[PDB]
Amino acid sequence: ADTIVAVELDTYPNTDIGDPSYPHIGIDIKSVRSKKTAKWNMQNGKVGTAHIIYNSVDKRLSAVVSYPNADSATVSYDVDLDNVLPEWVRVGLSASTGLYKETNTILSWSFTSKLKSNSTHETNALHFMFNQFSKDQKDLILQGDATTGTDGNLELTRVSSNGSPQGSSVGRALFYAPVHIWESSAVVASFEATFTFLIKSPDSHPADGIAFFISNIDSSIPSGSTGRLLGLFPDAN
Amino acid sequence: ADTIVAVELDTYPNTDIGDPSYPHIGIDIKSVRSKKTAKWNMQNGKVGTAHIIYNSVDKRLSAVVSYPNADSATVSYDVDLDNVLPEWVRVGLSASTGLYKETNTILSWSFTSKLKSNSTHETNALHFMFNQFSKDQKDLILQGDATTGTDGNLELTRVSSNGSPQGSSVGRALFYAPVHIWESSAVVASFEATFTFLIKSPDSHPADGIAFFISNIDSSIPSGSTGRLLGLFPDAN
Amino acid sequence: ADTIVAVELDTYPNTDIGDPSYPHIGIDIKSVRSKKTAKWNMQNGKVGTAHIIYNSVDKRLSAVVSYPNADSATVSYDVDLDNVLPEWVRVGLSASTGLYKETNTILSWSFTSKLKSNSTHETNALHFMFNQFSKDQKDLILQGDATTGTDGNLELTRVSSNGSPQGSSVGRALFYAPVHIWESSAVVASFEATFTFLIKSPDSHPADGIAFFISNIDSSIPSGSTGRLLGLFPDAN
Amino acid sequence: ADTIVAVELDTYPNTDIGDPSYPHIGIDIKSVRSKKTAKWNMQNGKVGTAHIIYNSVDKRLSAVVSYPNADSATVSYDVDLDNVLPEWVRVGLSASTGLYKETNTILSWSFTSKLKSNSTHETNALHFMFNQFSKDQKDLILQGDATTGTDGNLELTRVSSNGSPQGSSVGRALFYAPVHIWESSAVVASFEATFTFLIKSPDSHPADGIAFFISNIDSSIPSGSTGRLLGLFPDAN
Ligand SMILES: CCN(CC)c1ccc2c(c1)Oc1cc(N(CC)CC)ccc1C2c1ccccc1C(=O)OCCOCCOCCOCCn1cc(CO[C@H]2O[C@H](CO)[C@@H](O)[C@H](O)[C@@H]2O)nn1
Ligand SMILES: CCN(CC)c1ccc2c(c1)Oc1cc(N(CC)CC)ccc1C2c1ccccc1C(=O)OCCOCCOCCOCCn1cc(CO[C@H]2O[C@H](CO)[C@@H](O)[C@H](O)[C@@H]2O)nn1
Ligand SMILES: CCN(CC)c1ccc2c(c1)Oc1cc(N(CC)CC)ccc1C2c1ccccc1C(=O)OCCOCCOCCOCCn1cc(CO[C@H]2O[C@H](CO)[C@@H](O)[C@H](O)[C@@H]2O)nn1
Ligand SMILES: CCN(CC)c1ccc2c(c1)Oc1cc(N(CC)CC)ccc1C2c1ccccc1C(=O)OCCOCCOCCOCCn1cc(CO[C@H]2O[C@H](CO)[C@@H](O)[C@H](O)[C@@H]2O)nn1
Ligand SMILES: [Ca+2]
Ligand SMILES: [Ca+2]
Ligand SMILES: [Ca+2]
Ligand SMILES: [Ca+2]
Ligand SMILES: [Mn+2]
Ligand SMILES: [Mn+2]
Ligand SMILES: [Mn+2]
Ligand SMILES: [Mn+2]
Repeated sequence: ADTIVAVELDTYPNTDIGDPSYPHIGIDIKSVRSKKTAKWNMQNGKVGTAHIIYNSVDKRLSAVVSYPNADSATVSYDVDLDNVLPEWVRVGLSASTGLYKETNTILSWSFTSKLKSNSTHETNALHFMFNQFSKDQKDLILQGDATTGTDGNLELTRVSSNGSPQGSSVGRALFYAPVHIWESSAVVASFEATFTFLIKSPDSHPADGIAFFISNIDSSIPSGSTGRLLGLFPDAN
Repeated sequence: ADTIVAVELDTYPNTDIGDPSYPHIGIDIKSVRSKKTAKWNMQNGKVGTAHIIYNSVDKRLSAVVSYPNADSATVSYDVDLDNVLPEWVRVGLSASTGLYKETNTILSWSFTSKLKSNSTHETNALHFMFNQFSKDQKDLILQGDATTGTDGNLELTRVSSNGSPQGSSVGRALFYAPVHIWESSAVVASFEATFTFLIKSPDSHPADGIAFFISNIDSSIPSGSTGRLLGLFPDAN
Repeated sequence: ADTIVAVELDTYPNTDIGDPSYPHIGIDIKSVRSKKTAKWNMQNGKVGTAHIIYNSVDKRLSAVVSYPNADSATVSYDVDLDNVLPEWVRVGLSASTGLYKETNTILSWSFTSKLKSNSTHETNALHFMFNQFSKDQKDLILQGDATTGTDGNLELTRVSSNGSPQGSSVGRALFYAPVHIWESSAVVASFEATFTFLIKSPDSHPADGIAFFISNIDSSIPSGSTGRLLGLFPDAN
Repeated sequence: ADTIVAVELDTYPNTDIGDPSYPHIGIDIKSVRSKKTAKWNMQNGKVGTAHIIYNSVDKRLSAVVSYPNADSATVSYDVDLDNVLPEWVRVGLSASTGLYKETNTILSWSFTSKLKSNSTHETNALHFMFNQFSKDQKDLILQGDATTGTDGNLELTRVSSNGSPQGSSVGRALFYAPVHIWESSAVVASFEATFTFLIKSPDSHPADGIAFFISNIDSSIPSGSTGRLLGLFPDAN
């Protein structure tokens, strides 16, 4: 099974797996049961932004979700990445729907990672930025239902021709190249990621959420990981 | 008087102002008496690197100092920059010597700052990088004894023609343009800074240290701020 | 006198001083009389983009101006910068109106310069990016009529309360820090600039245009440079 | 067959297939027979730098190779990339030896590509930077003899235990992710690459050279491309 570190934008409260009773942002380290969460005032059908930061100086993973002219939602947690992830990973975005549903559209996505070795400026870096997705996006690995459309967006879960979202859907997009996220001779290892997202639901109740995740390089969608498992976890433990 | 947030590389223990009894790295918020410190195994005449990071998600200022093939020194502290600094600042490097002395040579210096407003990618950024300093470095404001040499380095305190450092010296270099470090409509405000430094002492005992600081835009060297005040503070309170 | 290198987006044909008979983009080297122009299909009231690039490998200054879903306008010219400019300069945007008028609204401005010396990676760099402008934009030097308004835009030339543009106006905006654009010991020197702009006019003929420029650091608006001289030049020579 | 665009650092004169009579740098478009060359004063056993740049504004591919404190070698050529390459490519470095030999050691490699679509800032980008290479460099595709060693370097061609270079060797290294180098809807498409290199030879005549190249994504070393074909081309046409 895979090793997952994720930040979750969770739109549907599953309280029997420890979700608080409201939509929330959370930090997940090898379990869907978040290590920390914060209340998130999710807004149905408005474009929002998420920003995930990590530095190995403070060993703290932090995230903010906001919408224009709204208060932000923020969460942070101690994370020693050398203790949780292999040296090489892939990075991605995942989303699901279950019995309830929502569009999980990504409008842009950026990532940067930097690894300063032993030496005085001996830095390796990777940066990518998608402000538009093409129909053939060859630097994305799409898993499950995820697709990139002729409209320039990344739809992580299934949406019908009339634009309405489907239940029981799960899909992911991982940057194509593996990422060196830590190295034992690194003075500073750190990364950041941002994406813009549009979650819309005809339901009164949207489900299930979108997550930015970092995984083993060979990570695939766990069987039956629709609904509350967000495409990331094989079970609710 | 000025408002100062600094990270100090303190080579000389002044225990009557709360220095621990060894060279140390520290975080200074409006006082020379560090809010936090860590033991620093300073190495006389070897090139070292310092890395300072801040993000407004976790509101944590962190720093690492290291030398190649040595263990690092690290410190972190809660810092709400909107509560400590004006919206606009200058950024700089400062150093001093007192009754004891040392070269305070800077071999390179980089900074980046980013301010994401209200909106989805509404980001302002500034980046500079000096990997060599010229004799006329017009984007640096030099204060006190600091100079840039024909050898490509920034000498913050006074060094004689034979290369030996002088006592009772204080000098600073601030990037020329003011920096927008926070804004009340910012989702994410953050910055990073790195410099490489060479501190050499013929003494058995080096003094006094080098600091990366952020100040009010009109900051100048406080009178008599040689020795333990590191060019940053008008008194020891 | 000032020393000016500039890319002009010239909306008004001044045929008596060398302008082709149509709106055009031009590369201007120490004279309002463009070294090279291309036909520019300027679009009243639509946001356009301009992109200016230079590298010392080819020593070719090029520019492209475009609108979504229209054909681009492009111009290129030999220029040895060590030949025309001082080593240190400022960069800026300029605009004017005269008898005829237009808004000269700047919605974003990015610039990046790099200067690689003698050595194998010994590169200095400056980058700044404005995706919104505040009311007190301290890292800009505003000259003449230029203001940064409540809407988050930079208005280079005077705009009335009702957003309508005014005649005989001239304004510039310069980045605060000087920029090191060449050095005799650089293996590669190079820069790019980008800005988005909104030129709108109640008139039949808009005037007079917008330019990105590079100048001696102490450059000011020459006297009598409203209208056809675009805030850049003292006369039409 | 592969489709190759490449800048060659050609240390060995193969005059019977079009080489000038001296070591040279060259711009190669779908043939080992360079479209444009310049005289290259290659220096045995000294670290050099190469810098390759392209922009779709001028559609000029240029390159400069230099050593500290020597004159630079420079070459430039018209190239419409939508004309020669597929929309998606890989990038890489290639090198070979034949009867004559040299180390083809890479100490650092940086690359940045940007593709600005239709819209006012709708830019996709990729950047990667290697200032050291590890033993398992997972984001490189190594082909032929190429290895990443214990010294932190990439050895493109076979080097013995005692650091001495071997004959009839060929190796390449490609960045793992495909790169989107052009798109019919881009206002500006552009890239730069830089690498530092150490070519050393016990021989009187070093051979055969190093190249930075761009290829179809499924490019492999053509058969029989050791020596004068630089690991890039199946024949000398
Ligand atoms: C298709 C028509 N729809 C859509 C209109 C449908 C059908 C059935 C239910 C529905 C909706 O909603 C609820 C809601 C609750 N709540 C609590 C009072 C409110 C938060 C409780 C039960 C249901 C049922 C239901 C009733 C009776 C028997 C079984 C189920 C059932 O959901 O079994 C389905 C899965 O079971 C495995 C999890 O086991 C522990 C869950 O603890 C139970 C609490 N619960 C279930 C759910 C909904 O879960 C599904 O939908 C979620 C939203 O997409 C996913 O997160 C989740 O993985 C699953 O797909 N939420 N809380
Ligand atoms: C020029 C020849 N030199 C260099 C060889 C010289 C001359 C005098 C001293 C010297 C050195 O060293 C010490 C060391 C100590 N230590 C503790 C047992 C060891 C850590 C105590 C006294 C001295 C004196 C000294 C003895 C008698 C009377 C006065 C002073 C005196 O330093 O007055 C000078 C300043 O006073 C104001 C601060 O007031 C509270 C300090 O608490 C006292 C503890 N102290 C002083 C010092 C040194 O401070 C100077 O040098 C530092 C290093 O550059 C600076 O950080 C500092 O601001 C000051 O310039 N370090 N700890
Ligand atoms: C396009 C319609 N035309 C052509 C029929 C036009 C428009 C205005 C005047 C014109 C002609 O003629 C004169 C002549 C005089 N004379 C003296 C008694 C006799 C020489 C005085 C004023 C005008 C105006 C005018 C009146 C009121 C207020 C201001 C202006 C004005 O600024 O004129 C321009 C400057 O004059 C000096 C020489 O005069 C002819 C120059 O070139 C002749 C053609 N011309 C003038 C203009 C507008 O130029 C202004 O606005 C341009 C667009 O904003 C700017 O590029 C330019 O720098 C200037 O601000 N454009 N083409
Ligand atoms: C520079 C001193 N010269 C000129 C006096 C030289 C050097 C070697 C041979 C030469 C001549 O001639 C022959 C001739 C034959 N023939 C068949 C019985 C008769 C045609 C066989 C082998 C050689 C070698 C040689 C012997 C042992 C092992 C390998 C080689 C070798 O690879 O030759 C090269 C390929 O042959 C095919 C045609 O033959 C002449 C081609 O062009 C003639 C001039 N030439 C050859 C070479 C070295 O070329 C190799 O090394 C270069 C540098 O590494 C590579 O660029 C090239 O791809 C090849 O790997 N350079 N110029
Ligand atoms: Ca949930
Ligand atoms: Ca001290
Ligand atoms: Ca004109
Ligand atoms: Ca050759
Ligand atoms: Mn949750
Ligand atoms: Mn201290
Ligand atoms: Mn003109
Ligand atoms: Mn050749």
